[PDB]
Amino acid sequence: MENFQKVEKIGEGTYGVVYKARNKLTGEVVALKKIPSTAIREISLLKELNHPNIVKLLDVIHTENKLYLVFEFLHQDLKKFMDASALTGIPLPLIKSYLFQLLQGLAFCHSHRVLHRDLKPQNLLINTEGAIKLADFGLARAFGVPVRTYTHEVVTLWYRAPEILLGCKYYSTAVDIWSLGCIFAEMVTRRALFPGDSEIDQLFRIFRTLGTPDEVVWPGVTSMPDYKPSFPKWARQDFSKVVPPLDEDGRSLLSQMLHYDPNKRISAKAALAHPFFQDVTKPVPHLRL
Ligand SMILES: NC(=O)c1ccc(C(=O)Nc2cc(C3CC3)[nH]n2)cc1
Repeated sequence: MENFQKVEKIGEGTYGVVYKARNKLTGEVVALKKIPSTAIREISLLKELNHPNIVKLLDVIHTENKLYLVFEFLHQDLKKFMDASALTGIPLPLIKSYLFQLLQGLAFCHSHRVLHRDLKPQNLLINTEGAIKLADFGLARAFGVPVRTYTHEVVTLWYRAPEILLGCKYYSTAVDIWSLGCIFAEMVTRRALFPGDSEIDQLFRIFRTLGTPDEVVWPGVTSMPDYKPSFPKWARQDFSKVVPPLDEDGRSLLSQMLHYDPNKRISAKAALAHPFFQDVTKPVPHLRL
């Protein structure tokens, strides 16, 4: 770590602090994340998982019981970009380009059987060129998803798939498609889709919009560990009310990304072929750094 000069603190992650820093040997500006043998091997497998829409893991440094991850640095995250674009909204062509690139990132990781498990706007990073990249891919399998961060901050439930909330222990790549669907809806409407503040509030917000799931829409739901027959039965809402002014192609794609049954939920690869992307382009965002 004597090879890095900290520039500034860029945030507090789930596992530890994130700094912007300079590598003295190469002159490289990086993001430094300050975090057991099983974690070392898993994190080392991530150094190989390279794609233009995945924040590059440059190095893993393990010294004096501390783990440091050295990543490619990007100048802004999607959460801050969405807040900065609150008054006007992010233009639809830019939302579509970001969704398309995020799906490419997911299709790549999922093809290598690597799940993210904790996608959220905070871990989507953007640059001046119009790229968007997924950060922290693979970290949840290495260290777990805790209730609170190292600073006691509450880990957000807003993008959590219903099978995780219902106690499925062996979840699939579909959990990342659900989280990305929630993010897509939030970019369009400028409001979080399901801003739960407890596990039951998160689940009941999903049920109030998509309908309480049953054996018809989700075979096996009633046998899930945390399912309770006493859950209230709410009716499903039309997407036309949920995500206006999203067009019919976008609403149909979103509906497939939010299917209750993870087996029915669209894959990233199939989502890339959706008619919503017929006119996709790569616009340049308005970024003042
Ligand atoms: N708006 C701003 O000043 C702003 C917001 C976010 C960032 C940011 O998190 N950057 C990062 C993080 C990373 C890898 C995952 C560790 N690479 N790059 C930097 C600057």
